[PDB]
Amino acid sequence: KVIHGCNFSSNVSSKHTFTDSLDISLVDDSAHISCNVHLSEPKYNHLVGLNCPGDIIPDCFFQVYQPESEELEPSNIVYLDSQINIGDIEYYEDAEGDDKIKLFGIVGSIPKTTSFTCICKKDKKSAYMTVTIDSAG
Amino acid sequence: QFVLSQPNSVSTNLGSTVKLLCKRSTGNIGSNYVSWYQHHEGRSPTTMIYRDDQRPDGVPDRFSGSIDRSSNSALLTIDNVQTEDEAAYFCHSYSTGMYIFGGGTKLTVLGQPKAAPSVTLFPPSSEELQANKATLVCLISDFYPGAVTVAWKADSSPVKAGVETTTPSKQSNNKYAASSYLSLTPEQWKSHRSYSCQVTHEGSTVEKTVAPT
Amino acid sequence: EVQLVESGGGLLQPGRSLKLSCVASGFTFNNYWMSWIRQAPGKGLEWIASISNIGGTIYYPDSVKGRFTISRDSAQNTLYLQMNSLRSEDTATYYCTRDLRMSDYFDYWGQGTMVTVSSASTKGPSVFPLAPSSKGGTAALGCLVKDYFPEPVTVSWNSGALTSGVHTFPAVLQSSGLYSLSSVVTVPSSSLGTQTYICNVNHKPSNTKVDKKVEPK
Ligand SMILES: *[C@@H]1O[C@H](CO)[C@@H](O)[C@H](O)[C@H]1NC(C)=O
Repeated sequence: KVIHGCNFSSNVSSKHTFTDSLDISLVDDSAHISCNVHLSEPKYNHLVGLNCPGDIIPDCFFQVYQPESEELEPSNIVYLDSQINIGDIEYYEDAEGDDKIKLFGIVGSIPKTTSFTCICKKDKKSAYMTVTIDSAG
Repeated sequence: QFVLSQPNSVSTNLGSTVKLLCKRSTGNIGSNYVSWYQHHEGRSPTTMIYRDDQRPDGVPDRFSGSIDRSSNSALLTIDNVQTEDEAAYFCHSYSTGMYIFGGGTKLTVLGQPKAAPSVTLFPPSSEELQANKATLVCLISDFYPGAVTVAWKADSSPVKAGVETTTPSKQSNNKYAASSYLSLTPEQWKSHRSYSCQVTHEGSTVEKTVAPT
Repeated sequence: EVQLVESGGGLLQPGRSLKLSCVASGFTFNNYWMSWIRQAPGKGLEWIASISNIGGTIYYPDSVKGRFTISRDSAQNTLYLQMNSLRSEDTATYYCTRDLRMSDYFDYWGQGTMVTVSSASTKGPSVFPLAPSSKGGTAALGCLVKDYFPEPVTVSWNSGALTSGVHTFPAVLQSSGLYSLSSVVTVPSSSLGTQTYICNVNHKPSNTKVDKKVEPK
């Protein structure tokens, strides 16, 4: 089963397969680039997460980030449980050198459609994973 | 991943301008943010510069951070140098998984005319030798700046063992002091005509000599 | 404001276990990376460990890898650094920092705690007198302090009555672990035959008091 998410590392692995991928090391330091996941199903049974060859901000996916400004530092950090409000969520993690794979599993229908963001940081480079999960599709 | 290199120690005067370098070994200095930290003795370090050129609230306009891509190094510039600036300065940069600190540069603000070291050399005491212990004490006081190198000479040949010296410590009059010691056996102290302590200060040496009583 | 107060530490022996505490306040604790930075005596700053907001990421250098353990408490607002199987090399001033991971710097530092690890047991100092020598017209005389452990050692001249020109030199660290310092006093060279000079060496760690009178030769 595929991971609806973003692979930022240059390590292509069969242990985890991502729908989208963007090599972070090829992104400029001053660029505002994001990789976008949009789920729109009546009921869900999906893996969502990312593979970051650097550092993950915040501690995704137990914490996520909902922004309201083009700020440099988040500090507006919410928790996935309160944001999705689907009850018990299964969280995952795996390593592969500097590669950090963080996942979560969503099963069922969510009350209100919600969006959140996770940041992959490599040196001065920074890419956003923005996911949107629809309520009814 | 890389190593940040700083000069061991520098010195300038009041109201002058000093630039502290932080050379990155491998990679580009601009690929990773650089931060600067001021450290006084017996005190917590304080952040002076963050992401390359940013200065936190409370840090004087004197300090400024810069990135020199030609030399692949970062510079902490301190205009109108004050004596309160005299401390240790560390640069920092982070690669994924490891936090790199430079060696640190001990800044010295030359605040008084240069002073020549007062060198006093004591022989092993009467009571020292009877306990089969021998110790030559070379006290160095009233020298500024606080940086001297000591070289002992059994007979008049170099000594490469038994020498222990303290790092320069600041006196009450803002001058510095240090003390060197030479452990011997009472048979080594009396088999030689003399022993001499050479104190090199600013490239000028002062030497004293004692002989077995 | 943001405050970082460290606790724990002290004097330990190699092979034991220590746990330092760092109580954080003035900010949302679960939203910041925290780190431990140490400074060895006569050495520069060295990074030890970093932990993310909820410990989703932990870093160590190869020096303390497996020996140290960093963790945090969300409710107690406290960061810890468990130390096991220590060494004399780990004797350093351990600092606690709050980090801005997105900017790769430490914006707030703790007040610093001291951890001393050694196996040399307690031993009082052997005090030896230093006969006066010229400086002429001015004579410099003192008394020696040798082979003691640990610091500090306080030296007074004439039970506090002699303060003029008294300069006690900072001690040196011998290889074994023991120490050695010297306390010299400069006096007019005319009073060498009429004054009784006695340095009072005090070593409370071993409860050893030694009074050594200094005479000319
Ligand atoms: C890829 O995998 C290798 C070996 O598993 C690892 O050393 C490396 O850190 C990983 N990430 C990147 C970006 O190469």
